[PDB]
Amino acid sequence: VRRYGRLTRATGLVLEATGLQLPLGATCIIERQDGPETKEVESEVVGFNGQRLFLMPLEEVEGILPGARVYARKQLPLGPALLGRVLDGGGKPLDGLPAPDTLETGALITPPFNPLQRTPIEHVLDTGVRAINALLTVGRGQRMGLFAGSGVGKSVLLGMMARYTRADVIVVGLIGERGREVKDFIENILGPDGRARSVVIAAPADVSPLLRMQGAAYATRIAEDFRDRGQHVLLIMDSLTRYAMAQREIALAIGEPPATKGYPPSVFAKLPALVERAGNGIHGGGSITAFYTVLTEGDDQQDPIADSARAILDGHIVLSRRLAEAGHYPAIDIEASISRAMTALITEQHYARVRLFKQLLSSFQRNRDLVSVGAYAKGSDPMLDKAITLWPQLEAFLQQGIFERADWEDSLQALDLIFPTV
Repeated sequence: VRRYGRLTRATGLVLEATGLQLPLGATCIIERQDGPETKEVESEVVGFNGQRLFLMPLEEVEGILPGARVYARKQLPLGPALLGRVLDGGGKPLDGLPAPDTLETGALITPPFNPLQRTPIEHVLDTGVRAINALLTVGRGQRMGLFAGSGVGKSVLLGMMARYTRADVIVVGLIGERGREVKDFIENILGPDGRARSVVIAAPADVSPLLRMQGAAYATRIAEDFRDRGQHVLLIMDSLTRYAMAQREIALAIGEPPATKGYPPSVFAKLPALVERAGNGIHGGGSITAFYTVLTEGDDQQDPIADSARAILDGHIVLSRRLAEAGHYPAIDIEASISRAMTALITEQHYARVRLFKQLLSSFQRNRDLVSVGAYAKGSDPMLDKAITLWPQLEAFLQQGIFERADWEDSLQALDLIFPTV
């Protein structure tokens, strides 16, 4: 037995149901009769505003009859059974295998650690990426952003980290990415070794904005669960840009007006609340380190999503167009990226070499527009002499092949040889 309600109006995307009341954000089911049988169509309460129950379908609604019945009916699969699997925001398998054999589930919500109980970032996370490990050290429990436009190697970089980072588990949220790129990322970027050590939640661009939202919430809840079992997790969220776009579509459909770049206020309450769930746990246990991607429109630090992102993350790695078109991969712009936790994580012997790397790096690039003429009479500005001389070595220190693993030790060992006397 249940407490029904019924679908009164269906004049647009948002439906209206009467004789039922559920809290904002809740899975309401609308019945449609396929001849004699009965099938269920999922919807989500997007507003119980004193007027009626507003429903937004996660599915196709063709079939539903006027005054169709509606009722409530959330839990989701959680645990080791998720490893090597590819599910959607709801947990439905997307890889062909049968739903994970649970025996343990959980609400996608669940309260967060007080920003007090979290253990402070004190350990380095081996990203397996030399440039990051050496010049932008990432701590365990750090929240990083990856800023890149299309076509610069963002996906391939996420693939290197998903394959080499020294974590217990990797959970990848592919929110709003195009279907063929999702498929390509799972099959060609991650491979069989990357898949086996991770959990991939896919909610592609062509899917319901609600499913994309829920998809981001689900990958995060899974990382939280692994964290609660004492596991050190690497959370890859691709992309905050799409998570925000999803929220914009949902907010505009329910009347919320835009506040900034056409984005409603609620979008800026959703970003912080999402990344906030990542970060160290009460240590003795596990942690969550994460990378949140942000799409750059030909380089723009005016874009609100990007601006907002830079403000709540513990640093960020910028991928450069010019380094990409020039064959420089990973296309990491070291001058434009930073890691807040680095100096606290690395010895001064190491950090000294880092500052020096940045120095010789800058002096050679701006000056790279004046020496390709003959105007540079080498012998002056020793900084530049020790710049181009070591250049070929540093460009090759930065550059890393897709299947080359740059260990932490390997990275330092490599930096200690290009720079000083250990």
